[PDB]
Amino acid sequence: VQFKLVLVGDGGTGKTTFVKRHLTGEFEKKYVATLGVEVHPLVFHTNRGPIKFNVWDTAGLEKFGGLRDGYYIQAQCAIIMFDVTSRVTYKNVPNWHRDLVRVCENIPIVLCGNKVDIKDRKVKAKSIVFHRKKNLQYYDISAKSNYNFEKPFLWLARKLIGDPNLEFV
Amino acid sequence: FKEDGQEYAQVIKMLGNGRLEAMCFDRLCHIRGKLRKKVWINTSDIILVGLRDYQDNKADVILKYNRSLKAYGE
Amino acid sequence: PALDFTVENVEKALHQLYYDPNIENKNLAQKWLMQAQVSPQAWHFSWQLLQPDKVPEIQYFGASALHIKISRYWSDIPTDQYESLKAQLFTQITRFASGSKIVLTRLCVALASLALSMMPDAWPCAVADMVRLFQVDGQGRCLALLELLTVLPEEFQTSRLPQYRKGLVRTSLAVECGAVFPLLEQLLQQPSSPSCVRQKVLKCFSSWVQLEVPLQDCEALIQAAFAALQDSELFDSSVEAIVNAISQPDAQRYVNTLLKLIPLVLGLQEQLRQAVQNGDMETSHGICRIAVALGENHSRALLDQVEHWQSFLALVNMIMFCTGIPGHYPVNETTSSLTLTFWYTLQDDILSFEAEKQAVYQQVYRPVYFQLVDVLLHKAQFPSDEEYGFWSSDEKEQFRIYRVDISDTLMYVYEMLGAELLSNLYDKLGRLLTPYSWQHTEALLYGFQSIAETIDVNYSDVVPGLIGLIPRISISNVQLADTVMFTIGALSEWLADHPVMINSVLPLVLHALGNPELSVSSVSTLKKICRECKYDLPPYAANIVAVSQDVLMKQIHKTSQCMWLMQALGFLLSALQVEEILKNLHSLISPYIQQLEKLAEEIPNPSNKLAIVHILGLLSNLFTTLDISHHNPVVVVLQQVFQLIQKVLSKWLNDAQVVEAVCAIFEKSVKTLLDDFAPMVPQLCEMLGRMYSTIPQASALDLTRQLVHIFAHEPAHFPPIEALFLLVTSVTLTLFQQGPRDHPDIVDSFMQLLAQALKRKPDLFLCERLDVKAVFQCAVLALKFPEAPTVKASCGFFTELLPRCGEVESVGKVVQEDGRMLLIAVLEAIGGQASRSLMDCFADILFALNKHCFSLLSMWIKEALQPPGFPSARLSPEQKDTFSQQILREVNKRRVKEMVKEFTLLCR
Ligand SMILES: Nc1nc2c(ncn2[C@@H]2O[C@H](COP(=O)(O)OP(=O)(O)OP(=O)(O)O)[C@@H](O)[C@H]2O)c(=O)[nH]1
Ligand SMILES: [Mg+2]
Repeated sequence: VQFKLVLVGDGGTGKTTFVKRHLTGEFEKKYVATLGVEVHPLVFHTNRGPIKFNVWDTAGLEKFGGLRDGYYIQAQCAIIMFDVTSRVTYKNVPNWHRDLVRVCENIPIVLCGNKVDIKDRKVKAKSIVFHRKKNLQYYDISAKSNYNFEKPFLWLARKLIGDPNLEFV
Repeated sequence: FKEDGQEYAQVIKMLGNGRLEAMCFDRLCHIRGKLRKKVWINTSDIILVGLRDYQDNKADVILKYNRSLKAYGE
Repeated sequence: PALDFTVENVEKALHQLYYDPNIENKNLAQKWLMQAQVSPQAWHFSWQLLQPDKVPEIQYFGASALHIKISRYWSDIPTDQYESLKAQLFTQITRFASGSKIVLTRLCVALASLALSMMPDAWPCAVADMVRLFQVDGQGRCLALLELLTVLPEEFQTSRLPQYRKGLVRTSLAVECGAVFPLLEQLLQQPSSPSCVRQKVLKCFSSWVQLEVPLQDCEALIQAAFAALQDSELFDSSVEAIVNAISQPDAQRYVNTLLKLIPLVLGLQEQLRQAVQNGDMETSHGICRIAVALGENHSRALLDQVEHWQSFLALVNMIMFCTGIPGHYPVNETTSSLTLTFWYTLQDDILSFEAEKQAVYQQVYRPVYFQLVDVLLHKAQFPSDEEYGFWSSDEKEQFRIYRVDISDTLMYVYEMLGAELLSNLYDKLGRLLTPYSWQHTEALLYGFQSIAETIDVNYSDVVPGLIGLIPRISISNVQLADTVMFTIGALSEWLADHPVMINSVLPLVLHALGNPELSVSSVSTLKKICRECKYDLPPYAANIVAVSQDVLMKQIHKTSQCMWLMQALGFLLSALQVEEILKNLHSLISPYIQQLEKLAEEIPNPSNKLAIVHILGLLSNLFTTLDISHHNPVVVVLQQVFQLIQKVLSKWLNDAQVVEAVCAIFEKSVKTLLDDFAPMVPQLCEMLGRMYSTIPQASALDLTRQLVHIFAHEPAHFPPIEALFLLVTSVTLTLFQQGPRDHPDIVDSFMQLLAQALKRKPDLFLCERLDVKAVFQCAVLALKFPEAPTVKASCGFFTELLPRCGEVESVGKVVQEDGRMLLIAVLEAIGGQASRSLMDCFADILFALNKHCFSLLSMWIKEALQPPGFPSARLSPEQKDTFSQQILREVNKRRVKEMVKEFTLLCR
């Protein structure tokens, strides 16, 4: 099963580190501004079989944005990312949602808060109101401590295949 | 030092039950539980509150001030 | 080989990027397209991509390219092409009336962006001009117009402009809103309009009220939107329009219209009543969103206007009705959650009023809140086991989180109602305990759990009787037992003050530590007990360690759960007498050391790895919470441990995880004991020094920093630590040559170390081994890093080092010799080489340069500013002088941040 996932969100959030953490199992301490789009196939094993998600990693910085919305075309779903320690990232969330919907309307999107493992948190857990939609659900992911690593991809896989019973192998 | 979504305030009135009415140098302020019980606040005392994103009117008492701020110039 | 930026090549590249499975092929096509979009030829090919000959996937890139040419690079577009660029767009948009919606939206975005980019004076009446230009299809023309008008205000919310320009645009836009509204009102009012259009009208209106627009102006569209709620196809649009127009911040002032809104929301009640009956979740959900949107956003004002107290009450009831919608939230009704927020606000508002009036309103709404408790406890009540087992995992989790939110609202409800509520809960629970379903008991007990932690001791009469009831509760069902354990854990702080009651609850918890299904609760509770009630716990301690041993002997708990138990036992031993504590600790660690000996002798095996990690972790956790100092035998155990630790390290040095785990023991044990950590310092420095020479690790640097901050002032244990510091400095600096940005963690941690050292004992910087010039070079290079926290830490170190100049000659000479480069780097950072978030951390350094060395900073800044466009080319020759003159003066620290902010805002 093949499904295109567009990974968007503000720059310096750590989404590339998430993708890398899933592909290689290695967390990268250093941050390099992603230019354009980083397309990597990630395959997750399930009881139905193997599900493949083609991840288009989007630039967050405006200057490195590049084609921008052009990556979004034909995306079956999306993951928006923000940093828990930085409020501005969360403030910019409806903007990323807005651009995503324009290109693809009803696609399942997952909101992810990162750096939760970090002691000082700038965003309280109570604030998140994005998951109030049927095609939206929130998660606290930590690319370092690997907390809720598979949760977004799991929820997406279930909502896409149409089987709420689908579990990870 | 003050952070974003947080204003430095001074107590104006008392509402009781962990609630105070104050005027930030930059609203209603709410002090919570054990921390509020441990530290007694008074009217005209210096304080620092965190703004709530939903309502600008209500804020949460974050820190109690004991002089350095005057030297800072904040 | 090369491919000119023509339509054929761009189209082939699009087809490749979108369909070629090869990663590098996509990565090449996308780059060539990055060039294509920016290229001038785009201005020609874009239109050709919008031709009907091509697939939407191809057309969209053509539209997006234009959008980006206009949004990102408006400065390049010549003044003569302006009109030509405008008109064209319009025409194309018209063609895409029946065309693909995606591309149409993109084109409208583009035209909106053009409008905003020339809004102030160049395009005087953009709205009216759009209206006139649109007024071969006629309906689709109106739809396209509405799409454009809908996108226009949102593209402003994301348009990056200077303050003056942004304001100047917002004003002229506000002018246009009053021209857009009638077009929307007329289109809605006319019965000849189809649903397809009316939806676009509602969405347009909703998109406009996202900006601060006077509600009194919105009123008509509000009325029409309320009317549209009876229509099935317009519901989702009308509800969003209504909510977005009511929940807006500026709407609070307009009380006159807000009062006229109330009877309309109460009108939706029959449609709400029917929806709840018909099982229509969407409708009841929307109507509830309206109700709460009114309530929580206008509560204080609605209460203040006492003359309409009857209406508001009704409103509250409606909201209460939405709270008590029959069934469970995750599956049966999506409504209840939305209600919760409102309740809090109301409470807040009622407590916000002056006492005299507060009593008057509290007399009215206290029973309302007492009814709210009955409702919330009944909905949070678990469904039957047979039914619950059938729920989707997502639904179960939804209900869990939902239950957390209710647990949160009950906490405030208690702040409102006080001890009377506790009396009611206790009476109910007693009535239940004295067919039989656990769901009720666990519901009440869950409320008690939610409330217990916040309950004051001053009026805590229920708590003793509650503790009296706890053992009478059946341990039959797991959820109820978990709720029991958690309730106890919440009662911990009260249990500390009244140790006589501890004996009645302790065995109930120790039994749960045996059952594997209660692991998360039990242990936590136990920890929460041991951490709180420590002084009065020793008489019971003999059974606690005994039960802890047995429950640990069997593999009942997962490792991460065992860790908490080790912390708990630490807290427990912290109170007991020295000899007994040492004997007991020796007894509890005796099986663990034997397993550690068994793993070390064996060759490094993958199965043995995790087994070693478990022991190391259990040790670390045991050491974190054991402190006789109450700010040591732990050192006695640490000494005997050191040999086996050294052997294990010699065997497992290459494994990073195991090494980190081994260092963690020392980290925790050191953080625990401040002064009592001395007798292990000579042994620790040799172990960490050899470990850091083999492989660099940030944790080691942090540990060295802790050792410095703790043991600096006491000279007797200072000599061994000094060698570890200097060794660390030599290893870092030499590692830094191989790869500057290769290890940001080590660099950041090193900066933390140097800062702590600079503050604690400046004299330490006098030592000869450290290359005080190379260090300064590394820190100077650190400000250029793309990793934020590393930069921040380097800035911290800089802030610490400056007052030390003069007092320490090494620092004074180093700063005098290499000082200019640092200010160069700072000015470079402010110029635009660093993010705007860390600016305030940079400014500090500058401020310090004024506080420590005025004379040097004057000359340094004076020289640094002279070259034309050094921080930024945009900076005018006079502005450099204003920054100089401002920064010179011998000035408060806080103003420097403002000046820096204005400067960097000007540069970017
Ligand atoms: N503490 C902590 N830091 C994290 C975590 N995840 C990411 N980071 C930080 O994020 C940095 C990596 O940044 P990137 O992953 O390259 O950011 P990005 O996804 O490329 O953002 P763009 O360039 O706009 O696409 C690392 O240096 C980490 O310090 C986390 O889970 N915990
Ligand atoms: Mg990236």
